[PDB]
Amino acid sequence: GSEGHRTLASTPALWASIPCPRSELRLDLVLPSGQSFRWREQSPAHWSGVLADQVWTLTQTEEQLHCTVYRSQASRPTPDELEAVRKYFQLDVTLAQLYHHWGSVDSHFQEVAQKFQGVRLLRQDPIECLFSFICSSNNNIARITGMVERLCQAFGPRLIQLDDVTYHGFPSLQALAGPEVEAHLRKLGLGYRARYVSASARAILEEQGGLAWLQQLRESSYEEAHKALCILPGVGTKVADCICLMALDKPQAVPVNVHMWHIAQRDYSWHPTTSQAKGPSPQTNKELGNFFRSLWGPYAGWAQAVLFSADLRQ
DNA sequence: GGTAGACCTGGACGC
DNA sequence: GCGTCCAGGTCTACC
Ligand SMILES: [Ca+2]
Repeated sequence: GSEGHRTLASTPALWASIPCPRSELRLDLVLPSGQSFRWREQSPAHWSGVLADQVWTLTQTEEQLHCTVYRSQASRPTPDELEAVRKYFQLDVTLAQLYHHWGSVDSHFQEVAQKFQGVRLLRQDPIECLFSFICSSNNNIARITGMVERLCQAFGPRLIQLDDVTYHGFPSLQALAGPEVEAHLRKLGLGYRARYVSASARAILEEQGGLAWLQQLRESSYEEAHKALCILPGVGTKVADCICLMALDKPQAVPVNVHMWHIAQRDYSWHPTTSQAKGPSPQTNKELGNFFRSLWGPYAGWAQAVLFSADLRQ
């Protein structure tokens, strides 16, 4: 009863709600779609993970987003804790307004948006987001979710244990940068990315200013940021893009990869024009990103999230 | 300045 | 049941 993961039904007094219609958010369409790989649907409709150094369980009803946090006596979340949630989901941004705009300038989006409401963007933590997507290159969401889990168990701060699951906070830069980490990561199966993680942790700390440098980009231009990030080992244009979009507040950043090419080609009959190649190339990718930008606007990145999400559901 | 592979890993085809 | 193909790409020789 008081043990294991909570459920709205079983521990009523331990939950608190945030006004939020499904139309403005769909947990099942956001949390497992590859923005963040730290959420797991332990119970049906209930998602658990680490949000702001604490473990939470989220679930929703037609017009409410019910929350519950595990920290010392169990109690409903506090208004300030609850704000951590609203901030993480950027609830101030009205998906309805965005969806409307995109829908009016793109008949196709209109078409797709009907069956996929509530796809918004999470505003993630720089570090967690940087190393997660570093693990994402040339890989699939299932493996990624796995690696990121082991990485946190191995180098993350132990939070709490629910049932047979022990939650860890995301590793710090110091930890990731530690002696012999690459070896360890390699045993955890991070593949050739083991080195990217280690190399980047050190690069950030031992030659870029450390955590502050990174957090500084959140105020720099998408241009600056994307530029700055590519410096890092394992970080290219696409990865630098996912990070700008989901952690650095650059909503026009449009991650381009095979997924987007399939979307572009199949639903827009898109082709590179001012580019040499016919297929994916650094020059063609940039073009595609620009295409989607001029199509959707300042929040092109968010619109991208909507389709990319629906492309995983194909 | 732009290309063509090589690449950890492991579930998904297809022979 | 065994070799391709592919997944939230990046990095590196090479013409
Ligand atoms: Ca590939």
